[PDB]
Amino acid sequence: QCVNLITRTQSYTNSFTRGVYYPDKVFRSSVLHSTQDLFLPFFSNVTWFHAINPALPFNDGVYFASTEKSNIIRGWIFGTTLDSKTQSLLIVNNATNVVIKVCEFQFCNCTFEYVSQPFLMKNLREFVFKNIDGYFKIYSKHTPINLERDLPQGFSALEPLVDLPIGINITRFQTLLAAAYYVGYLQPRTFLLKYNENGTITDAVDCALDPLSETKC
Amino acid sequence: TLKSFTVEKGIYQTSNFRVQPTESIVRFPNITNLCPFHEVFNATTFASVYAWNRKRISNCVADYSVIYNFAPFFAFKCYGVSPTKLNDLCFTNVYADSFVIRGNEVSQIAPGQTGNIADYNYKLPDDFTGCVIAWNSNKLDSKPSGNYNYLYRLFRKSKLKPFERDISTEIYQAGNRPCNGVAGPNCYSPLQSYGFRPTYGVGHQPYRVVVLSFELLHAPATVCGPKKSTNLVKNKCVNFNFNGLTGTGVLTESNKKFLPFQQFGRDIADTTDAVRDPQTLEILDITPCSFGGVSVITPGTNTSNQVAVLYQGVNCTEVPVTGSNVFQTRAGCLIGAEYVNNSYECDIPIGAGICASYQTQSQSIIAYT
Amino acid sequence: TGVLTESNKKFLPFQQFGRDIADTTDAVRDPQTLEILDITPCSFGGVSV
Amino acid sequence: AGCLIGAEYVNNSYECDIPIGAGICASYQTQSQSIIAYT
Amino acid sequence: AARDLICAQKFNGLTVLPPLLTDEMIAQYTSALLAGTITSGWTFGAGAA
Amino acid sequence: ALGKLQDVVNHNAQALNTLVKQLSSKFGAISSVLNDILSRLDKVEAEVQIDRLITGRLQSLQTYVTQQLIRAAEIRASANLAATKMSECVLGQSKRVDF
Amino acid sequence: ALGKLQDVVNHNAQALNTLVKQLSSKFGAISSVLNDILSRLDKVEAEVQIDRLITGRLQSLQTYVTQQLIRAAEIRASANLAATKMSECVLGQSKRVDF
Amino acid sequence: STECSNLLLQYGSFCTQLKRALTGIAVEQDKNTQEVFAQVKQIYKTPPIKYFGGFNFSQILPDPSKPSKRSFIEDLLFNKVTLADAGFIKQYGDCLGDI
Amino acid sequence: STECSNLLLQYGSFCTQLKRALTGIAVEQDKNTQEVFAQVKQIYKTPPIK
Ligand SMILES: *[C@@H]1O[C@H](CO)[C@@H](O[C@@H]2O[C@H](CO)[C@@H](O)[C@H](O)[C@H]2NC(C)=O)[C@H](O)[C@H]1NC(C)=O
Ligand SMILES: *[C@@H]1O[C@H](CO)[C@@H](O)[C@H](O)[C@H]1NC(C)=O
Ligand SMILES: *[C@@H]1O[C@H](CO)[C@@H](O)[C@H](O)[C@H]1NC(C)=O
Ligand SMILES: *[C@@H]1O[C@H](CO)[C@@H](O)[C@H](O)[C@H]1NC(C)=O
Ligand SMILES: *[C@@H]1O[C@H](CO)[C@@H](O)[C@H](O)[C@H]1NC(C)=O
Ligand SMILES: *[C@@H]1O[C@H](CO)[C@@H](O)[C@H](O)[C@H]1NC(C)=O
Ligand SMILES: *[C@@H]1O[C@H](CO)[C@@H](O)[C@H](O)[C@H]1NC(C)=O
Repeated sequence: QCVNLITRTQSYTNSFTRGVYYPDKVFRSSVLHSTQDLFLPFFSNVTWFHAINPALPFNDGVYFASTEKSNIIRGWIFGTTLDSKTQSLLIVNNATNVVIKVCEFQFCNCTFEYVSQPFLMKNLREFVFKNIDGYFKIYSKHTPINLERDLPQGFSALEPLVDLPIGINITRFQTLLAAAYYVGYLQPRTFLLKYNENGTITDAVDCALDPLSETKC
Repeated sequence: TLKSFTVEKGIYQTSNFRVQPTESIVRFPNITNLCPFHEVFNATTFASVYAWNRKRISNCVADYSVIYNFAPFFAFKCYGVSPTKLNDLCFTNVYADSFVIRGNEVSQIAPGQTGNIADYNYKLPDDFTGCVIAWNSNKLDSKPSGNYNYLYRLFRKSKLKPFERDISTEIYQAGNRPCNGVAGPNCYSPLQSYGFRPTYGVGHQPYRVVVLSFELLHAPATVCGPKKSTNLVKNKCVNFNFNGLTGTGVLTESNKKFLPFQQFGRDIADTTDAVRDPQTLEILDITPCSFGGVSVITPGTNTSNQVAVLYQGVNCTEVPVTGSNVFQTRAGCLIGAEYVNNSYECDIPIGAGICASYQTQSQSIIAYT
Repeated sequence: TGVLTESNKKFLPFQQFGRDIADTTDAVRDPQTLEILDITPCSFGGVSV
Repeated sequence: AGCLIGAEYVNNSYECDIPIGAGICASYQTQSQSIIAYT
Repeated sequence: AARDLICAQKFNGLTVLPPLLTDEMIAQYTSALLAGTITSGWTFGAGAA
Repeated sequence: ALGKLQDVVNHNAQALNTLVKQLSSKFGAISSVLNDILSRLDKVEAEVQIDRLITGRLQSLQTYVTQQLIRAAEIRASANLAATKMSECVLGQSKRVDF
Repeated sequence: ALGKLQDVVNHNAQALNTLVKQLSSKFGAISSVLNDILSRLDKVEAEVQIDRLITGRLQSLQTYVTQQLIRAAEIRASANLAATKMSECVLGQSKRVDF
Repeated sequence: STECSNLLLQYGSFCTQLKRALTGIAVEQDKNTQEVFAQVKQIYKTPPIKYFGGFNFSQILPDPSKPSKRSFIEDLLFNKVTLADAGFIKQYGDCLGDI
Repeated sequence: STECSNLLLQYGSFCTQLKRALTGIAVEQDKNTQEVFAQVKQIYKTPPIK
């Protein structure tokens, strides 16, 4: 079991208009569409964690980001209390499958199991975890990052991979394991999304950032 | 249209014309399994309301007309749908939740409802689309000494979100004195047993409840009923039925770049523009069948009964069928009036510099600039 | 929702409420102590950019 | 017309560019690029 | 004590915008027109006074 | 003598007074107060009354805006006539009879 | 310089775009798609939702026709002014000041 | 939808009077254009000599080279106003293109 | 009221076009006053001898 957690070094950085996902599974082209959902606000304060780990809150959805080329980051742990008492997700990647389990694993009754296709393979890995109405949605996107430090300037819409009908309570989360990652929290926001002629979200406007964007909305 | 028996000289806007569909096309996913509704409604014991089961039903053909033979219930209480139409339309995933409550608490199993069961045991969403089934079980879930195997929750620090479960039995703290695992004067057990005896009234008798929850259409469809499919035709005005999406129009191959998680496409006025076929993964446009407006150009009824017809906005190559004269206009196209090279003053205005009149040529309706 | 202010309105002893032209409550009486309170809406306005 | 935040008043008089209210207009000027309000 | 209907108008979403030209500016326009037609005639309307 | 400008004031005053007074109507619902409807009924039974109040208040607002548009057209015609009289009677001498 | 005719074009475009975009509204019904309502429900409930959609679309189309009537009256007044200016400025010589 | 039409038939003659209002507006627009521009009884034309005492008039007289006999200023005013095609030449035929 | 706002969102764009109509009227009033009174280009003043 041991401890071997190597403290936790915190820092703060800027989101830089990042963390936008497709709100539904409907094709739309050459149209501006207004959506009210749980979005990461533009130019928000996201927290950078380093490890060369106490419990982090799950505040109405989590934006996760990692710029790790060395490929040490491998998984996530969700739930409320990490024991054999309360229900808790156990997303572990074995480089071939994603095992998802609800009861316990002792962190060295049961209702749900799942298995999947590999998520992963100078790259940026973005994730959105959301818990609404007994569901659990994961959005993801890979990006060929350049200019290594901090989050890039631009847009990259997050396509969904998996929607998981878990149906339990989430308040806290941990991460499996040099290792550095960005954590931001989603807020209920109204966005104005721009679709190009190919159906790809290219630009967005956050209606509650400044008076100019409220005028645009 | 004028509601009169005499018609004066001029042009009048009559009813529109449509092209009728030829055949009907049904497209359903290639699924042959049968949904196990029998093992949900026929079990020896059901769970309590604080520990309700949740069975996932997917990748099968569902027949909802066999539910009536399986359990003796009066009605089939649906929100958002109807019990008759469940065999035609179809979903992505079905969820079955079975539990046992009292007779007074059946009205609490409803969207937008509060109470004891709705706040502490089982909460339904406000946008619930699904069917609740409840039937009396005083002969199976009751004992003359009192059935004590069914429990329910009275105390909780907060309310419950829709579709959540509470299993843990911790001692409730009603005051400032801590409990620490001791049920004292201010501490009580959160779970209390139902009292089910056959001598009780019908409002206190046990009731078995099965709730079916439907996910309408966001995923590829896996639970679709026994409706057979038909071969796919294109470039023709037909009725279509794609996984319960009905309509009338013309289907053709498309250059739309659908992302692999997208199964629909919408327009500005919230209508379906493109669709993916559920059997072969191809994208089809949906274009409404050819139409337009029909105008009638006439002199007075006291003058003549001759008539010309203008199909406005319609090329006469698209016109199916009415005189022997066909003229092309920028305002539509004209049938029944011939074109002359002379120019007169405008008698009956058609448009784009084109007017029409009725004169001797013996007498006929002519069109001119 | 509003701001409660101590009032000088001469409520009769049989009267418990005071209402406006647009069918809204302007004054209320406290149920515990015999006091009349004006209810005004909170500060609002329009924003032009 | 109310409270104006973000534009600084000048003791000059030009033609109206953006109307605001009771004799007050606003404009965008060079003499650093800035937004001003005037009569 | 005498309730104003303008307050009930304002509290229910109905506001009144002020005009762009004040009464002093309208009076200055009127004075300029009247001084021009007194001291020049119709010549100030067709060009220079 | 100045009856027209007083009528211009009075029409807008009585239009705003009627728009305020239209909030007292129930429009077939159980109450004209929205908080009483939300406090008395649950969500499903109160959404019908809230929709009835919404339709009634929306129709009253449509009526006010249409009447304001018609009166604005009339005032625009009168202002065009006043501008023509400023250009012709004041800035020149008019041979038009009774203009 | 040509902002008046551009506004004439833009208003006629914007009213039609508003009329098309208004068809996506639910007006209190379960859906804005008519075939979805007919597929989901039986006859009486679908008739209720159809009646809600019919009333909403009828009100929207009546609003469009009323605004078109007021704009047509304004355009007719402008056309009468243009015809008067064609008769007096072009076909003759005007003594009216600022005409 | 046949059911929607059958429930729409019970609302009376709203459609007929809306159609009548739109037809009246459409006829009134052509009446406005006719009463503005068609004020001359005969189509006059300029002699091929182009001397008018030193005045030019080259920019307002039509150019015979173009298929539409518009002047230079008329071509400028037509190019500047971004007027939509408004679906004149077979808008359904344009909508049939797989684009 | 939040519930009334959520139910009012289902009625489309009535409240926006009412605002557009009233904004057009409010601009037209200022245009009327400027067209009537602001006809002169310079502010003439009378000499002191009356
Ligand atoms: C009348 O106006 C036309 C167009 O402005 C003049 O034609 C131009 O003349 C200049 C030299 O005088 C040429 O360089 C141009 O090519 C001519 N055409 C155009 C389209 O500009 C014409 O000369 C004028 N008439 C007189 C008598 O000067
Ligand atoms: C985020 O919050 C911390 C808290 O002190 C602050 O120091 C930091 O500057 C913030 N980041 C910003 C504003 O980008
Ligand atoms: C479930 O999560 C909510 C978060 O809002 C919390 O208030 C509640 O106490 C949690 N319940 C349990 C049993 O963990
Ligand atoms: C859309 O896709 C085509 C072909 O893939 C490409 O040529 C075009 O540039 C794309 N448009 C964008 C990215 O806006
Ligand atoms: C069902 O039919 C479609 C169309 O022929 C075919 O592509 C698909 O493979 C079939 N599915 C199975 C399981 O045979
Ligand atoms: C359930 O199944 C058993 C055998 O599988 C059968 O005898 C019985 O009639 C069924 N129904 C009920 C209500 O028990
Ligand atoms: C009408 O149809 C013909 C033949 O298909 C086509 O060539 C033409 O472009 C169409 N339109 C017009 C305005 O003639």
